[PDB]
Amino acid sequence: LEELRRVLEQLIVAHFPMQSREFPPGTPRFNNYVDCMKKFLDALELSQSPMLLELMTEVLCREQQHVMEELFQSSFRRIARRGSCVTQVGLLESVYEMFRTRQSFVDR
Amino acid sequence: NPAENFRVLVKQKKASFE
Repeated sequence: LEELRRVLEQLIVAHFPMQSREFPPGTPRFNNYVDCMKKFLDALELSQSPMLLELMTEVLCREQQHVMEELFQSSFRRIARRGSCVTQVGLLESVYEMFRTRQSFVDR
Repeated sequence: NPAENFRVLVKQKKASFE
């Protein structure tokens, strides 16, 4: 069950090294980037799986509003409405534990 | 990914490329 996040890391590393705007907006690279970030956001929104939540959070929590964080917060809303309370608490504990800039993780 | 960018950059215009 750990192979999932292994390959997640091994793939997403080859996409967003530093920013999302390092590849110019409105360009094929940027366009595919917005496509894939939407794909993860929705698939996870349905899934409500933690590890994906963190991964997309820290990659989001590098540059302020570079990966369309309105979708990010909306995904939080549609997740926190769904799911069992214990599942939500598990996600919250995981994203709390990932806390240990470094600040911006929880902040956003 | 921009690793390849500068790798091809420094030998596509043959400059030290600070």
